[PDB]
Amino acid sequence: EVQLVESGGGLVQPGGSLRLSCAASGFTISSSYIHWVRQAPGKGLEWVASISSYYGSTSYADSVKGRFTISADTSKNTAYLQMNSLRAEDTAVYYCARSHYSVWWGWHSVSYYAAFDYWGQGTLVTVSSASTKGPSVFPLAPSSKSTSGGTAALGCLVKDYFPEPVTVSWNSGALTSGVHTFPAVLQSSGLYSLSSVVTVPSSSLGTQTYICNVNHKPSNTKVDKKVEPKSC
Amino acid sequence: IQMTQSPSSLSASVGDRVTITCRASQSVSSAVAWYQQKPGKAPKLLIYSASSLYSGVPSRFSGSRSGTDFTLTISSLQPEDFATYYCQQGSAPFTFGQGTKVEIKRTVAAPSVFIFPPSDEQLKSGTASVVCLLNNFYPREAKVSWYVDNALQSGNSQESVTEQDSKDSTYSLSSTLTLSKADYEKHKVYACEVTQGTTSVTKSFNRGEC
Ligand SMILES: [Cl-]
Ligand SMILES: [Cl-]
Ligand SMILES: [Cl-]
Ligand SMILES: [Cl-]
Ligand SMILES: [Cl-]
Ligand code: NA
Repeated sequence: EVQLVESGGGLVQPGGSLRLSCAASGFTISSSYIHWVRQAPGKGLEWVASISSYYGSTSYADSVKGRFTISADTSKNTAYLQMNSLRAEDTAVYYCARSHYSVWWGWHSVSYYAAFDYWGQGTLVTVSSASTKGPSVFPLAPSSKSTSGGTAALGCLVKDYFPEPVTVSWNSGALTSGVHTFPAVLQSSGLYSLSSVVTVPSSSLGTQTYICNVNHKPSNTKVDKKVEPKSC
Repeated sequence: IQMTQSPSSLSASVGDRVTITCRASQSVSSAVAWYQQKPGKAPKLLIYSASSLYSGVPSRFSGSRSGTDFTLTISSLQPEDFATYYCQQGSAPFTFGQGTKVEIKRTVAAPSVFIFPPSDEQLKSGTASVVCLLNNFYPREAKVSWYVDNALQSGNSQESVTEQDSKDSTYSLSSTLTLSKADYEKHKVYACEVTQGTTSVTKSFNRGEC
């Protein structure tokens, strides 16, 4: 029943500002310390900030002091992390988390140890001056003449988009067996590209319909593409 | 007050005993936590207070302390256990360890290999993307070579590898070769060669085909 849902990530020009939200459900935020923890792409975990609305106490990773402001609204059972003067070093997936040790005693001079038991889903904060570009989506058509493992393969190539992320889905979520969506790769152009593939019975090539559904929430664009054998 | 984690990466087989160690620079009481992170997902708490198993966490996980050294132990590795594991100290400033990538070791697995010509829609753009798919193989390292009219291609392809499958511990890999529409249109035979051990497979197509 306990859930932590984030919001407010996305692209931001260097030096600009973003506000991240953390909506808690299934527990009161005053009974807890709420923390933010970020992860730069490919690097490890770094604690950023913490708040307890009950004590009115906030604490900041030195790496952000003064530029970040972490706050909470009890009426809304929600925590916020407002970020000002963002730098490239600030690009990361930001997570909110609840410390497992509740503010149990109502006495004030009590330091609590931190272990994070409930986490948000993570939102990406990207600090670049590049423009948002939506993806082009191209079929990866099978051949009945190129069968590998008794089965056939088909795909969607999702090319030249920024920023990440892109969600791919097949036949409106009705096909999940055999699907591999690849991690995105960053082209020399500075644009991203990935592809998503699915293995299917060799017989079903002409008989079945395969539509890939590509979602690029950063550009508010969703593309559906039917995949067919070339058939000239 | 820093947290040195060790080793940085390890491979071990299903059921092997895995031990990750964390080194605190000063004394952090017993307030140390352990997390399992699957790629791009939020970390999951495993151990808090250095020794206490978080509810829901399988019994195969345990934590222990010996002085300034906290260790996480997986008594018999499971294929769904590939992840990156982090130690964290529980007192301020809550430093995290460096991470320990746990990759799983299994039998050699042959890739199923497919090749895909570029689409006509992409051709109206002036660029051709040829994609070579290696499906459900192990180990991760495989030699993929591109040929265009039997000329080896270099410098114009990009690889992407999936994460390990959570039941069979295999990978899948994509190779994307990018060319000008003019370049693609002046050559006939496209081929992707996969080498693994003492077996090479080459998959191909001719531009004029159906
Ligand atoms: Cl508690
Ligand atoms: Cl498109
Ligand atoms: Cl090893
Ligand atoms: Cl940290
Ligand atoms: Cl052909
Ligand atoms: Na992406």
